[PDB]
Amino acid sequence: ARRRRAEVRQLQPDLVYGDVLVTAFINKIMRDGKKNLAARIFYDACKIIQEKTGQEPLKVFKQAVENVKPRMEVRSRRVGGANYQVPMEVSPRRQQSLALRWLVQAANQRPERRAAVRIAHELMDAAEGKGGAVKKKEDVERMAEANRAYAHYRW
Amino acid sequence: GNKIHPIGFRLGITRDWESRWYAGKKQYRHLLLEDQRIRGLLEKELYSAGLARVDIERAADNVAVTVHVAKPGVVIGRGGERIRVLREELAKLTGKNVALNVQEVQNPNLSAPLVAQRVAEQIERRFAVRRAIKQAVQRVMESGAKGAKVIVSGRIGGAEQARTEWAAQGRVPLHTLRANIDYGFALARTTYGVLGVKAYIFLGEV
Amino acid sequence: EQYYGTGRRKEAVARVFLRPGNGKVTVNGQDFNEYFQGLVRAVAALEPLRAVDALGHFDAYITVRGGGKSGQIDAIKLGIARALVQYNPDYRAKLKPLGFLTRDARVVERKKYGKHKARRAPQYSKR
Amino acid sequence: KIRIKLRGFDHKTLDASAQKIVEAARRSGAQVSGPIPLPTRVRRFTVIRGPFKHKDSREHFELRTHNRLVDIINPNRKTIEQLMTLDLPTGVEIEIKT
Amino acid sequence: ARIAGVEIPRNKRVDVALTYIYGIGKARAKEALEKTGINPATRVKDLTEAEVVRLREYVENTWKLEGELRAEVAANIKRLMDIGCYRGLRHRRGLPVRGQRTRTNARTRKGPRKTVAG
Amino acid sequence: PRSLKKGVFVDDHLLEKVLELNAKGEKRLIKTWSRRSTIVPEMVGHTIAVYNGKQHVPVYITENMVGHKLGEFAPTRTYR
Amino acid sequence: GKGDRRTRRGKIWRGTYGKYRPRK
Amino acid sequence: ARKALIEKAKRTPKFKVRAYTRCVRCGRARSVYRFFGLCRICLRELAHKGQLPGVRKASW
RNA sequence: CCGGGCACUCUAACGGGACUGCCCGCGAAAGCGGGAGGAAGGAGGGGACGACGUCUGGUCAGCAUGGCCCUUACGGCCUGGGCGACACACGUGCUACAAUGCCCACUACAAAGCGAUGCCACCCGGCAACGGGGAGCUAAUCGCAAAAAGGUGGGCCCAGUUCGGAUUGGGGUCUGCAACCCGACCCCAUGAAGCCGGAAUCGCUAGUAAUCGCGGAUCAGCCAUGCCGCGGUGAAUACG
Ligand SMILES: [K+]
Ligand SMILES: [Mg+2]
Ligand SMILES: [Mg+2]
Ligand SMILES: [Mg+2]
Ligand SMILES: [Mg+2]
Ligand SMILES: [Mg+2]
Ligand SMILES: [Mg+2]
Ligand SMILES: [Mg+2]
Ligand SMILES: [Mg+2]
Ligand SMILES: [Mg+2]
Ligand SMILES: [Mg+2]
Ligand SMILES: [Mg+2]
Ligand SMILES: [Mg+2]
Ligand SMILES: [Mg+2]
Ligand SMILES: [Mg+2]
Ligand SMILES: [Mg+2]
Ligand SMILES: [Mg+2]
Ligand SMILES: [Mg+2]
Ligand SMILES: [Mg+2]
Ligand SMILES: [Mg+2]
Ligand SMILES: [Mg+2]
Ligand SMILES: [Mg+2]
Ligand SMILES: [Mg+2]
Ligand SMILES: [Mg+2]
Ligand SMILES: [Mg+2]
Ligand SMILES: [Mg+2]
Ligand SMILES: [Mg+2]
Ligand SMILES: [Mg+2]
Ligand SMILES: [Zn+2]
Repeated sequence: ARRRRAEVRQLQPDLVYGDVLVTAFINKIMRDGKKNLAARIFYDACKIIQEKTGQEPLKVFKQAVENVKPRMEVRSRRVGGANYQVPMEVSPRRQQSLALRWLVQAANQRPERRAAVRIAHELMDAAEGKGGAVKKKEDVERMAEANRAYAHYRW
Repeated sequence: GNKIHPIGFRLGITRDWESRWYAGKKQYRHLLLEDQRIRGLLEKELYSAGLARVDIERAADNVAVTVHVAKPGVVIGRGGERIRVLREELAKLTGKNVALNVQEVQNPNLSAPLVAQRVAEQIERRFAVRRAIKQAVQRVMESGAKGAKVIVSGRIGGAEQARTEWAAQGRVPLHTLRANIDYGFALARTTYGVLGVKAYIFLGEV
Repeated sequence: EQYYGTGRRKEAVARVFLRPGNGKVTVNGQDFNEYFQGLVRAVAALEPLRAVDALGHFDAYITVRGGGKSGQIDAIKLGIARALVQYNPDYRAKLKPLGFLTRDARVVERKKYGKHKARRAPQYSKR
Repeated sequence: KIRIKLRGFDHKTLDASAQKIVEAARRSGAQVSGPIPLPTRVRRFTVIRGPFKHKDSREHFELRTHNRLVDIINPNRKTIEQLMTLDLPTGVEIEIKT
Repeated sequence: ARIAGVEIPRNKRVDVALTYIYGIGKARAKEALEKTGINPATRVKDLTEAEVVRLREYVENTWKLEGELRAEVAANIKRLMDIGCYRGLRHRRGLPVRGQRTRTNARTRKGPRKTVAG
Repeated sequence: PRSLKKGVFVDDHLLEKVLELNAKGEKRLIKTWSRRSTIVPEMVGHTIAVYNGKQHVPVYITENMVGHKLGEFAPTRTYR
Repeated sequence: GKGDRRTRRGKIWRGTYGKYRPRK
Repeated sequence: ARKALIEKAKRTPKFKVRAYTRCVRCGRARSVYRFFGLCRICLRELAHKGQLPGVRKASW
């Protein structure tokens, strides 16, 4: 976006919990435009959250998403002819986007058989502070703040 | 690689089809070929008269061929035998046995086909091309004709290099759908090559 | 007695008839859950009623045809909204912020020459 | 009970001829049921612009055929007086059946 | 068990197991299990000795199988080559036989890609 | 995996020729441009010169060649 | 997938009918 | 469009399959529309000249 | 389906409708930001449309055409071959490498088109391609027709396999005078590479991308996975 500021899209709230974040996670699960399939996957994963945890799956979901959100990332910058890994903070929208994308991608890296089990296990492990998504957050917050010497290249 | 045909661009509004008749899919091509032969034989014989348009209408085995000529005295002949011979050839080519009509064109300098034909004749007589275009545009503009433009293609004056002389004045809004721009095209067959003559005449707004 | 709404979404129409009853819906002679229930967004078609929190004051007879069942669901939503507005105009001030009476004009964009699907330019390599 | 199927390429011409038939049949026949749209038959033609390769322009045209369904009820013997020879239009074909 | 050759499928559905016979696909496996009156859903280890004898009795001599099948295909190709036919020439050069192009892919008949200079 | 139809087609150009040869003997090379014709059993033993587009190749027909076309034994292209 | 002659999607892709895709 | 090939018009093409279609105007062999009997180029030209009734530019 | 009627849906002609008109803030103005009302606004979305000219751009092989050249052959007819040749290289695509999947059964919604030496309901034979019979349809009224992903149930249980259908053997159908070179399709058998792709590189900002099927032009048939259109489901992201 060069001329305008590219205002953010407003998603429809969830048909079950009424949360737009749930709908965004559905969309990140969606594949080839199959909305009903992704909804089946996520709601069956929520049915897996209960009977495995006494907590409501909405709380576990939100807490996992909060545990995956990175505080600082590292972007590349061309200075003096060289390329440096400059650390800088992360806007909340990018935090949410990276969190949901990492959750889906780490869930599909699990050895679980079907997708609902993968998403449910990833959500639970991320809510309790482990899994591939938390590893991604730790790696990003390691790369960033591992190159603190470039903090003056913030821009 | 631009500038599509204005007549075809305005066939919906401010321009009607020359052939206006209905025909099924099993008969459209045959009547179309017949109209093409009609226009072919017509434009080969009436060129000395200066025909600008040949309208063809069909209802049932009857064709109302209306030829718009600036000089009907040539197509009529002495006492009307020329139109008799033309209808004879018409009935010989097409066994439909149809009639024929002639319409005079007032101020032929307002019909772009005849303007282009005049410019092409002048080019064929070895006349100054730039002066020919300027004079033609002036004759068009000097009688109504809110806009005018005449274009002559390469080999201007018999030169070795192809050129394009512009020489236009008035208003020619080609992108305006309601422009009502009469368009005409003519050829000049010379000893050195082929000259394409295009004529745009703008009149009326709505 | 009876209140009618048309609604339309992505080339789909859904005649919505609201007659005061128990709260059960019929669509093309089938139950609301025998056409739906395999489509998660189906409940959204009943969102106008939840907008006024009636949910039991109107039986619905809906005749839907056109597009796919999702556009049909949204057309049912708009038809219920229109019939509910015709019932009482004061409901408009309650339905306009939710935009249930807003017509969704998103239509499949026409395919164009030179591309693959109306925008997908053919891949080139230049070498 | 007389089937009338009008067909043509111009909607203005077909509409004017249909209104002419309706007005010529009202004064001499019964209550005419008016014309029915009879949806258009569109046939398109895609043709490359240039005579050479130039594959991605294609400038397609269309040819549409419109139809009309006057279908006068009560074929009174006075109706055909003002009918069966009174017509301005040219590029319009008429189909008549019992 | 051992049916229609020295091959033994095991521990899966009987039709899928018979797919592991060289002369048998899914159609012939379904036909055999249908004419033999055997449930295709049962596993191999869940087959009766009588059912195995029945399937063996049917399949062993109802179509041509591994040994005779491979020998007959080799004999067909050998006959095409010995008569000097065009298909025999295509088999002789290791090229497509069924009218495909060779300026391009159809590499699966030519083996690996032997790149040269140019 | 090939077949044409019931009523196998054979070009009647050489069909009468081969039987006319059989009616009196075993005459030598015959020249035929009709490579589309199908081999019939009454041709076994003769030698047909099939035109491959440039020349006539002396295709000798044996017993195991029945059913094929003449062009299958007259290659048209040259490679290596 | 869509390239197997002996499947439903194969017949649908190749636009034909047969043993693996009847006409009811 | 060679003149000899305009022999396409033939009451005795010796076979039905050998009978193909050509453009009646310019003698073209390829891209010959069967509805008009013309090729694509003559189609575009005569459509621009308005000599094809009912033919209009498409846009939607 | 009949009686029955033009309310609704649809169909196709015309017309209305949005102009920063209104409100608030800013501003010299144009206009900008927000809001109300509205189906929709700040170009509502998409086409058609692409200036003086540039590339001595492309095509005399669509046609026209100056010049040059051939005229018992550089013209003309025919048979056959060739344009489909394969040690290799690249471009554009199609199908995949699977469980958000595959298969079987049942079942539910679309738009745009095509159809008389045509589309072919339906009945019978055939595993089938298809054949025989034969209704309707000058076609909003009959046919192509089944839409597919989808839903419901069941099977497969992570293995080059119920993934993937290349290759090849055999047996057939149809078009056509004729399928060897060199057609499509059906059936049995065969079961390849392929486990998400190096350097590098492409498309797309919303009903878009992605994915799913449907039709058409040319065409006897067809190598169409192409091209032009049609609708179904339907994202992610834009700090700058
Ligand atoms: K130039
Ligand atoms: Mg990761
Ligand atoms: Mg689409
Ligand atoms: Mg363009
Ligand atoms: Mg096997
Ligand atoms: Mg046979
Ligand atoms: Mg398969
Ligand atoms: Mg010529
Ligand atoms: Mg042909
Ligand atoms: Mg009305
Ligand atoms: Mg109305
Ligand atoms: Mg404009
Ligand atoms: Mg050059
Ligand atoms: Mg060049
Ligand atoms: Mg070629
Ligand atoms: Mg080849
Ligand atoms: Mg080589
Ligand atoms: Mg060599
Ligand atoms: Mg290249
Ligand atoms: Mg049967
Ligand atoms: Mg009806
Ligand atoms: Mg299941
Ligand atoms: Mg396998
Ligand atoms: Mg391998
Ligand atoms: Mg695997
Ligand atoms: Mg853009
Ligand atoms: Mg076809
Ligand atoms: Mg196709
Ligand atoms: Zn032409």
